Amino acid sequence: IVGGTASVRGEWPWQVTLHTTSPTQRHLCGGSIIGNQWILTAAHCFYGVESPKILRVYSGILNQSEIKEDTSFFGVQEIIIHDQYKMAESGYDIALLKLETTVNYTDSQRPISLPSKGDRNVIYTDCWVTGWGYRKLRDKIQNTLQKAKIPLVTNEECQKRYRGHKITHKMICAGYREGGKDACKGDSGGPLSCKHNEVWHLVGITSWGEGCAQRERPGVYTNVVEYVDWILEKTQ
Ligand SMILES: Cc1nc(N)ccc1-c1cnn([C@H](CC2CC2)c2ccc(-c3c(-n4cnnn4)ccc(Cl)c3F)c[n+]2[O-])c1
Repeated sequence: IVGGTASVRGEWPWQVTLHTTSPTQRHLCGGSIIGNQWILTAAHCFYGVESPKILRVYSGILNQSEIKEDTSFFGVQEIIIHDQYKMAESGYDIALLKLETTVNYTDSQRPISLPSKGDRNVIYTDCWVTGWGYRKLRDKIQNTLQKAKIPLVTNEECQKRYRGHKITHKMICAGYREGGKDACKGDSGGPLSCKHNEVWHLVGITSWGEGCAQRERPGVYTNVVEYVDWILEKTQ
């Protein structure tokens, strides 16, 4: 996260850190708890992943330094990538992880609601991007989960900034015209979380952008509302 600040314990209890353990253990991507057995993340995260055997899902984590060899994690029983996914910038950047067993929810590990039926024309004005990613294009993974408030941009404005890509209704853009706050490397797969009527909804999945926090180049997110039917079919 560029231009962000540190979170405190319990603040974003649906945020997970997905680790790979091949060839060594490291944070790979963010994700969001959406059910006792289900995480929603980005398909691009699995580009170099040979199988679900090497993944570990950690929940309830504020600082990466909390994870040690005896820290409990959930195994992944299945990775479900959207069948039309090709590359992040052309869309369909969405995946479900089915866990081996059910998370009992606690104060530190809680679900976020999907965008609700009836809310298709809500204007979200309180949206946040969170993650352990870089603070600038060449940087490092941060220890403490970071947060930044970012405004949504219309698809019309977003397309004018990205005339070499197809910005469709299945994407949502967010960013300031002057730049300065945005996702960056290591935040993909995590949530763009928007609060409406004091309930959090998973509006976007962090996906791609030109640079990080550059002027007139908003971040691009998978528009989760457009995938609700796909999610319900896969989870049932
Ligand atoms: C370096 C590293 N170290 C780790 N230990 C773990 C993971 C990584 C690493 C390197 N790239 N990525 C991902 C893709 C990859 C998982 C498949 C990525 C690509 C793009 C963006 C992005 C940008 N960016 C444009 N230019 N940079 N960022 C701007 C706006 C938005 Cl909205 C964005 F989503 C964010 N991420 O995370 C992760």
